[PDB]
Amino acid sequence: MAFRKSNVYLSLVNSYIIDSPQPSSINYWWNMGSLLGLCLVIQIVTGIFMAMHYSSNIELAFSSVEHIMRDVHNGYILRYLHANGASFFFMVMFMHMAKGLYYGSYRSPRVTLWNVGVIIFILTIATAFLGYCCVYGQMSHWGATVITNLFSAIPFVGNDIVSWLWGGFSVSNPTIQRFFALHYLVPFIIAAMVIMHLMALHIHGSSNPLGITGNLDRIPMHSYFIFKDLVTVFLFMLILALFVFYSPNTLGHPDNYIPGNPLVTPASIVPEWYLLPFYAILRSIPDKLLGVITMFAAILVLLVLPFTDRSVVRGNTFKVLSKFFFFIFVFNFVLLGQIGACHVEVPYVLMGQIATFIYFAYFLIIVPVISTIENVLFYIGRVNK
Amino acid sequence: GPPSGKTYMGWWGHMGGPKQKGITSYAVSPYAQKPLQGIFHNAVFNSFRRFKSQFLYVLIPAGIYWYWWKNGNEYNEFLYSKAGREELERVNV
Amino acid sequence: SLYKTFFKRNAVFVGTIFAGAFVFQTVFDTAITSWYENHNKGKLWKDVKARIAA
Amino acid sequence: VTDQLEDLREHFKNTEEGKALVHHYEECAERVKIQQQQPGYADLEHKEDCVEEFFHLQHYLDTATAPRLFDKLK
Amino acid sequence: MTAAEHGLHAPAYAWSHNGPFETFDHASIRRGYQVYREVCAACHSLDRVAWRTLVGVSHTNEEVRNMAEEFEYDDEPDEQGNPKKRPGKLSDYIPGPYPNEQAARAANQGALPPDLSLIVKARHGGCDYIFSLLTGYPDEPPAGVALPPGSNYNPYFPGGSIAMARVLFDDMVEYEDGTPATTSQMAKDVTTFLNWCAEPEHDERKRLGLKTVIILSSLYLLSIWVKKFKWAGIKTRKFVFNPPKPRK
Ligand SMILES: CCCCCCCCCCC(=O)OC[C@H](COP(=O)(O)OC[C@H](O)COP(=O)(O)OC[C@@H](COC(=O)CC)OC(=O)CCC)OC(=O)CCCCCCCC
Ligand SMILES: CCCCCCCCCCCCCCCCCC(=O)OC[C@H](COP(=O)(O)OCCN)OC(=O)CCCCCCCCCCCCC
Ligand code: HEM
Ligand code: HEM
Ligand code: HEM
Ligand SMILES: COc1c(O)c(C)c(C/C=C(\C)CC/C=C(\C)CC/C=C(\C)CC/C=C(\C)CC/C=C(\C)CCC=C(C)C)c(O)c1OC
Ligand SMILES: CCCCCCCCCCCCCCCCCC(=O)O[C@H](COC(=O)CCCCCC)COP(=O)(O)OCCN
Ligand SMILES: CO/C=C(/C(=O)OC)c1ccccc1Oc1cc(Oc2ccccc2C#N)ncn1
Repeated sequence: MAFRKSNVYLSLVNSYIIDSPQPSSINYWWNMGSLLGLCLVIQIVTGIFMAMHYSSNIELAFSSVEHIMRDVHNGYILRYLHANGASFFFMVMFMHMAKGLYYGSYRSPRVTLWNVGVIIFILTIATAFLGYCCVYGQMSHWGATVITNLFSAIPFVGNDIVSWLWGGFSVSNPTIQRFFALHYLVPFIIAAMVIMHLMALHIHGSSNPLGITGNLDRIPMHSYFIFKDLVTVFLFMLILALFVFYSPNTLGHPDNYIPGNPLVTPASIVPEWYLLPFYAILRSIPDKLLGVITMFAAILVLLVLPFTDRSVVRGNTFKVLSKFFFFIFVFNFVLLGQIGACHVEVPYVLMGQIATFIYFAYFLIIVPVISTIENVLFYIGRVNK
Repeated sequence: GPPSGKTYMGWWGHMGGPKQKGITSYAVSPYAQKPLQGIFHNAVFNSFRRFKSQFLYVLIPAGIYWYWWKNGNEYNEFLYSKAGREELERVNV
Repeated sequence: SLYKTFFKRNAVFVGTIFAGAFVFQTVFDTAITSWYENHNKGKLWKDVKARIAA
Repeated sequence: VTDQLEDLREHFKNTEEGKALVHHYEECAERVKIQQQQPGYADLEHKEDCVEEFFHLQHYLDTATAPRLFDKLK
Repeated sequence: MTAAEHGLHAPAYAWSHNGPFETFDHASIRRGYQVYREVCAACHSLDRVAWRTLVGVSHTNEEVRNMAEEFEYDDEPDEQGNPKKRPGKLSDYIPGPYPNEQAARAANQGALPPDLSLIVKARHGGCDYIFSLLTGYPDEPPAGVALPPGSNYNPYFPGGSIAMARVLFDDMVEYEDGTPATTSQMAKDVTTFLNWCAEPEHDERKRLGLKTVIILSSLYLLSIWVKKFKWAGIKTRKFVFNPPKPRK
């Protein structure tokens, strides 16, 4: 045989990106997974080169980042590609998960592939939280104060988890030094989960936008989907370059250019845009212990979808009622992000409580009821009785 | 190594679908075809029906949520002005 | 024929895309810098120093 | 040479729209002037300002002056 | 919140560095430093700017050497161990007017004037907010507003009560190139100088971005042609079904 199939290390390359059989009818939504692999390489490589110039002491952390912007050769390119690249990583990941909801990719036999992806999403959220602390701006200090104080409401162990997380009595110098060391490590755990994610995908292959079997017409990966992947790689890099060079502070907050002061509270404490819907869910529960449980339940409720979908058809292509309620769920997610950036005022308090209910009722009430009705309408529209 | 478990996809030659009989296919080399014959007859009629047979599943949920956000933003603006001062003490109870 | 003198011999099809890219860097950087400075004439420091000579 | 921003703000306060908004601030200014000579110095918890009328005149003058001020400056 | 607690919105002015192909006006930067030395520097520090960064941007090399030699800095101690002083050099940073924070609050009635090295990027509004604050002091506050003693009215400040007074008046600075120094001219120049202090890479970043966008646009348009060429055999494929004979 050829050397790409007989060698021990090249046969893994050949069976994944060269000779792997793809369904002939997948569209451009199936290109988001390879863009996420490019984003992870960009975040790791710009991370190492900035870490050669960074100091994690609380007296030196803010001035180290200003030293990178002013004194390091091409240092402003390294930071702006890193900060804007984190926002592009979350946008591609949101579209990748929404493709899986629409086409039914979570269903059997791909449940293990969907469960490993939910773990990856949790680790990415924790990574971006720890890197934002390392700036030690004014939004960095008070955002870490709000989130770490949530864990003291846990019964019997709460007041000792928080001081074990602080290394002291508040957010201080041991907190920033341990948060930078954890920030180095978790992207390497993410890279190992991506390898386990690709092993489960190799077993069954990909789905297709019609929802039915792809075993009857396959084309190989090399020179068809390699060149289709190049179209979205160059479009991604062009839009990212327009943000890095021409508008580099649009997706950030101007309060993060003030150094962290534990005696002055800002007028508004706002997270980054990709964490705003989970911030509005937390502020809609008045009790403090039930608010942090509901905040973590908003991620873990993705695991109930293989059991609450009752349809005998995979995907949303031929279902008009499931199409309508999918886009109700999408614009509800955008509204929750907008409520999370407002003040706690009338009428945004009641609007956030209704939108929180609609988020959880989609997974647990709407999907099993609508998919049961669509099973029966397909039957009685054909059977003569 | 040991043999694996039972899956629903194979490889080239044993892919795992039904048996095929009676289907013929034809194709022409890309080197013998006309170069780039799409922007027209695809932006004429094809790239309008592909979304405007689908536009009503997107814009009815978009119009519901845009009407709800715009109505709540004008009510918050009224409550913190001079004319909406008396209603503001009533609804913060 | 001009396929077989430019893109057949793939000892230099890897080569010419590796050597045409070397001279490409200096001509491209000279053309943009000249356009960028002429669009902003009268505002640079060299246009200021020429009449803060006093 | 006098201040160029003061000249442009003087001109647009005497347009047909500027006379209406200068007049609306003047009627609230006397309503506070009657109000501050009764019993009611430390009373009433609800004493009035003219900030909203002042903000309406400043927002009109800003959309007229700003796209044309920097042509008059070196 | 009310409109007074948020602050009045700052309008958009036609700054000559707005746009993807524009640089700073370097004559406006040079006049802006003179407004800093004669007005602002009595109470504000500029701690993140070194003397060497001004060479080739607003001043010549021997002009900056004479400017830094009018301040004295700490030196290494002598052979007995007693401290010394020395005049400044190009490696030093621009010094501030106060030794510590407690001396700064004691000179300004308890208020602390912030460092201005990053003030354009640290406020919502940017150059438009800094310009509108300086030229936006009314002669008297609106009717009803009672300021505490020691504060001043400015509608662009959130809350309306600011601890700094109006500092710019007509013809308080004599310019070198002969520009008339009105209030609007001096506020425009010092805002341009403060934007360079926050973004010194600005002229280089826009030149490097033009080369990157042109190269990445060409690679995007070429990849569409190459993908459509290599897919044309699949896209025009045809199928025909003839039902097979039974009994097999
Ligand atoms: C954020 C930074 C990441 C940047 C890169 C991410 C790209 C995300 C875009 C979303 C996506 O991936 O799905 C795209 C989908 C179309 O999928 P399809 O296979 O049915 O269309 C094949 C086409 O007919 C032939 O396309 P063809 O291959 O013939 O030509 C390529 C085309 C550009 O293609 C692309 O760039 C794909 C993104 O070139 C031209 O337009 C020629 C004129 C210059 O579009 C749709 O289904 C609906 C359209 C609107 C979607 C926008 C929603 C965004 C939230
Ligand atoms: C906990 C995490 C929760 C994650 C939630 C994620 C929410 C983030 C929002 C992501 C938006 C992605 C929506 C689209 C998802 C892709 C899947 C899909 O909807 O299919 C494409 C759809 C089908 O089109 P066809 O009918 O032609 O194809 C059928 C197959 N033969 O064709 C279409 O209709 C495409 C139309 C797309 C319009 C969507 C507008 C989204 C606006 C969001 C803006 C957000 C920033 C403000
Ligand atoms: C999946 C990978 C990563 C993500 C999502 C991520 C995210 C972030 C974010 C959001 C910030 C704050 C940026 C800002 O607003 O200024 C940050 C800062 C930082 N990160 Fe990362 N990061 C990743 C990987 C890494 C790695 C692997 C390293 C080091 C080896 C690293 C080193 C740094 C440093 C030094 C900073 C501070 C400098 C700065 O503010 O840009 N990052 N990171
Ligand atoms: C760094 C993060 C990730 C990487 C690198 C990655 C990579 C990939 C790749 C390359 C594919 C195959 C091509 C494609 O369908 O796009 C894929 C498929 C898939 N991924 Fe991911 N992924 C990531 C995160 C996630 C997340 C967060 C989820 C869900 C919560 C997820 C769920 C899935 C599913 C269900 C499929 C199968 C889709 C189908 O067959 O139709 N992945 N992934
Ligand atoms: C042209 C000269 C000056 C400029 C451009 C300037 C600039 C600024 C800026 C941008 C602020 C921040 C406002 C904000 O927080 O939004 C500020 C605050 C302040 N400045 Fe000035 N400054 C100047 C001169 C002065 C002078 C001469 C004094 C004192 C005699 C002074 C004292 C203060 C004080 C006390 C504050 C804090 C006010 C507060 O927080 O309420 N400044 N200045
Ligand atoms: C269904 O069919 C498919 C399919 O459709 C796709 C898209 C893929 C696509 C595959 C991918 C997208 C690969 C996934 C991406 C990763 C696993 C990236 C992992 C990240 C790393 C390995 C990061 C490592 C980075 C470094 C080591 C850089 C370190 C920096 C250094 C050394 C600085 C240099 C130091 C000095 C001193 C100069 C398939 O494999 C596949 O088959 C299953
Ligand atoms: C932690 C995740 C691990 C993921 C593994 C992914 C695989 C990554 C490999 C990427 C491609 C590497 C190309 C290897 C080149 C061919 C291998 C080879 O030359 O083997 C040998 C020679 O031995 C070597 O010198 C090994 C070189 C070390 C390579 C370290 C990078 C070729 O000779 P051989 O005839 O034995 O090959 C048949 C093997 N079954
Ligand atoms: C250090 O501050 C980090 C912030 C940030 O945005 O990081 C990227 C932040 C800033 C201000 C306010 C809050 C901030 O952090 C966060 C953190 C956060 O975390 C979760 C997200 C989803 C589910 C659970 C949690 C938690 N805890 N959800 C929302 N905001």
